[PDB]
Amino acid sequence: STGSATTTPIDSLDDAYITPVQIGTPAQTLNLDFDTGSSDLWVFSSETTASEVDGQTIYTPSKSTTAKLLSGATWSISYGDGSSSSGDVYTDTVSVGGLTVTGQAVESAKKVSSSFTEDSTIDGLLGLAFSTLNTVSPTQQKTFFDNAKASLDSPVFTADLGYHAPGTYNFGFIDTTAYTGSITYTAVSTKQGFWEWTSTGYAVGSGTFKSTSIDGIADTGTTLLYLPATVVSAYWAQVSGAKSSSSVGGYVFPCSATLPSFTFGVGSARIVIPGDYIDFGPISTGSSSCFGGIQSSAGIGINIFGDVALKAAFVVFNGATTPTLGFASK
Ligand SMILES: NCc1ccc(C(F)(F)F)cc1
Ligand SMILES: NCc1ccc(C(F)(F)F)cc1
Repeated sequence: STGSATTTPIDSLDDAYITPVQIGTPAQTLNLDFDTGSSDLWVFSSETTASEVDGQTIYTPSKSTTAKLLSGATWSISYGDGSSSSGDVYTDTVSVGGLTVTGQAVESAKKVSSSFTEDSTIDGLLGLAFSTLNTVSPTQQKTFFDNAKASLDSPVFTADLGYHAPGTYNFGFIDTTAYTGSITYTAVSTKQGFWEWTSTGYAVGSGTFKSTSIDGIADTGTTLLYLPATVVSAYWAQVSGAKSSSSVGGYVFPCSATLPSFTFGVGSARIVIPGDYIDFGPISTGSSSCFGGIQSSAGIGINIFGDVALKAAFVVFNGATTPTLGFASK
């Protein structure tokens, strides 16, 4: 079987992408943030503290004839940005673009951090990293992808995120009309539970390509591109007036500047991020200082190929027994 669903940016800056997901019987449709950097499927629900819900669509397990409470199970997650949520666990039927999994663990939020409350357009997250990172206790639960794997035509899913435009998540098949040229596959390490791979280098604008190994993770759940300080300094040095601002929390640049492209290596192939993808607009309304889409990973501890990088490519997440990542231009 296969599944295909349209994913849509939540705002004008592509800060995140939401994808409709059907949960329960009869279907309750929630718009979830597909996150290859985490492994929990959690949703706003009728159990969430009322003061922490502000416009989100909630999952109501008592109205689903297929929902079953997972006795004694709890979950608690903390994301790298400081966000967090926690609650109890149900099992229920979950469908993505025609692809149905029965008995999927649906984690019901009882408490969410402020960053989720203020994001009225995200009803929850659908984790697509490896199941070893799932936070359900005392019995760890499997991801949607892991549960669907055996029934998929091919054990893959693909991410085709749009620039200021809708895109597609496909499960079980590779749309050969969605990309140009060939797909270049590269090795994945699962030792940390992430889709972790090694980029072969980078170039700034039309500059020389620098061959250097950059270990990082492919994370649809992170907005920006987080790279080592040496790389990020080399990029912003080519932008007149750009500087690192401690008060803002990263590199900013004059909004009137034109940004150079950024190239990263995948084996012998090259993925080019257009300069416009790196512009994330004024730091505050009316400001002439703009926030950069490439930032340092020094404070994070890991390099993150977030949406800024992934939306420049067609990305294959190959969940075979030896997993690999595929990148193609589009
Ligand atoms: N998108 C989920 C996520 C959040 C944080 C991290 C970090 F920062 F710990 F690497 C990775 C993945
Ligand atoms: N990396 C996972 C993640 C995704 C979205 C959010 C936000 F923006 F909704 F708070 C936080 C953390």
